[PDB]
Amino acid sequence: VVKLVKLTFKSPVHFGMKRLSDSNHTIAADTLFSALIIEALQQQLELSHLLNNLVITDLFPYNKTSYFLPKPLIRIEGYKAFKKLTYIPVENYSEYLRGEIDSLEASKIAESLNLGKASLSTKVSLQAVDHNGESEPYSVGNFTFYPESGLYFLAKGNADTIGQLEILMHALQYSGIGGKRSAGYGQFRCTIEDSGKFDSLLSQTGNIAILLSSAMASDEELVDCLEDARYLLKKRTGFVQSKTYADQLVKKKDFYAFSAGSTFYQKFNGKIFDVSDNGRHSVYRYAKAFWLEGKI
RNA sequence: ACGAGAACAUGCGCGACAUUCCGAAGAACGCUGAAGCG
Repeated sequence: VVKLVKLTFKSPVHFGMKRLSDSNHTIAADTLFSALIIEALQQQLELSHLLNNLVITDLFPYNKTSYFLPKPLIRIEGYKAFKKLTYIPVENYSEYLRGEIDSLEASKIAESLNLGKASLSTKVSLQAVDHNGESEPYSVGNFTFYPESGLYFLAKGNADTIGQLEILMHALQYSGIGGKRSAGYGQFRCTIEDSGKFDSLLSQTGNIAILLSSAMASDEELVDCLEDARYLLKKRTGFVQSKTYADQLVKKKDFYAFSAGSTFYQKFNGKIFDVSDNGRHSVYRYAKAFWLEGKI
């Protein structure tokens, strides 16, 4: 049951990737899945159903005109335009797979992206000033979406799983996503509806397969899938965000996952991984795979 | 169990000091209290 979820962000969002200064326009599926898990914990909702039966897609840009998917990692027989071309409208993406997209149209598609503007807020901490100290400045990354634009993701699951996702997203609207939430950022409104277009892209048969979410297979699946693939291996690191985990905040175990949009000739099922070390509760990372079939 | 959790772009700071709306300039030029004589 593929459901399109569209997030329109009222206030700017941080969506940090490596620091507080930098801001990402989107987030990977692991971040959204962690937010869903946190929300289910707050709402006293079971985690097993969400962990097992739910496979979600990375968040991707969309405008009033087009919904943008990640550029597939396929061989190109100029190249700077394709490097600049990160997202392709779904109708254009099938043409890109067919290889009809030239460099000029690639640059035109890349400039067509009007997701929003990335800024940097400069803030201070005045806590030391009271205790005979000096204030200290810092910076928070931000990304403000244009009024028509927003982010979206596709989620597949059982009917009960979809309803639980609806409730969790209704709560996440006010909980927020990204960094420096509960400090002025990350507030969004969500709308979940079935999308015929996405279902048409979902149902497809091709020689090649492309990830829609950041994922990594188990070793047994890795042996078969790794061969004949073009992928980007991205590191997923972070600090645990919980009160129950430890007395003081502890970093998560470093993970490495195939970036969304990577092309595998052999598909692999995803696995929910545990990046906890010596903690009171296991810290979950989402590495399940959302697949699109294409022909090159 | 969102490169995350706290974290005020903030504190002290007078739009202020020096300045004459003055300088030059005749209310004066011409002008019969007078004409006819009933």
